[PDB]
Amino acid sequence: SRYTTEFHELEKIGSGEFGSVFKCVKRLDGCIYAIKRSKKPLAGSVDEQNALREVYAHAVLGQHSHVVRYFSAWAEDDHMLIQNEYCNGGSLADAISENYRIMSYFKEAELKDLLLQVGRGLRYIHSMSLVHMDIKPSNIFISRTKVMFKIGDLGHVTRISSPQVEEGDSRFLANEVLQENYTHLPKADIFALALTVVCAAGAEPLPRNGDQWHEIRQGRLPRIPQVLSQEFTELLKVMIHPDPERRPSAMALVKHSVL
Ligand SMILES: C=CCn1c(=O)c2cnc(Nc3ccc(N4CCN(C)CC4)cc3)nc2n1-c1cccc(C(C)(C)O)n1
Repeated sequence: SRYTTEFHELEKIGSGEFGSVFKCVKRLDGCIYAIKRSKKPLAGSVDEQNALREVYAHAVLGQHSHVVRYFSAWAEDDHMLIQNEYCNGGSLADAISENYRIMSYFKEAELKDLLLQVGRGLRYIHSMSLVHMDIKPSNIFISRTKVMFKIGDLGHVTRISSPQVEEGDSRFLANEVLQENYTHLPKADIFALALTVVCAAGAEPLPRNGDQWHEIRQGRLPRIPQVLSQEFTELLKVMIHPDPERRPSAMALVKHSVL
């Protein structure tokens, strides 16, 4: 077993239907990695393409400061394994939970930094003719040393020129994707990112469906309890515009003075 021989498990850091994720030391270099171990996907199943595309996405994207770095992927004993960098801050979902626990919140300066950093990650992914298609807090990872946000969980990644859309989290999904219009997919990542930042800013849990879900897709920004500058508010708002073409690209996004 490569997993057993090459790596020492330190802590279970994730669990789900796929399998489990462990914080591990690689014995050879002594460094810490996040290693996901998943069962074999069933024949002709969505979980199949998902796990397959994760590795391809990592392969194309390779090393970038705002994308979770891939180190290797292999299979043995009827499981798939992928070895990625370990982000010691967990995900943005974990960070938001910690804020809830201590009743703290991300200030505007921190929200701008989150938006700019993940924005730079998207700009890179989009420049390689790919889209992420599952941006949300739980897929944004955090490295502290101060803080670096890195786009992770690349299982929904697809090409803009031959789009294969697996329906993502309904809470973050732009209306035109639901309508099976895949002609503006990078703008779907932009929509999702805005709502990710809105979650980080202290908004109530986003709706999965219903009237509140539609209000957002009509371009109405969810309520944010803390005071934010008008220019920052207006940027988040145009990022969720009903017309994808009115949403800024990632390139246009990161070139906002406000950030
Ligand atoms: C290789 C698997 C995907 N993945 C990464 O690429 C990755 C990179 N860094 C980390 N760091 C990480 C994650 C979680 C936590 N904590 C979570 C909450 N606990 C209370 C304490 C530990 C502390 C540090 N975690 C990472 N991954 C990870 C870890 C858990 C769950 C998931 C899924 C696949 C659900 O997205 N992914």
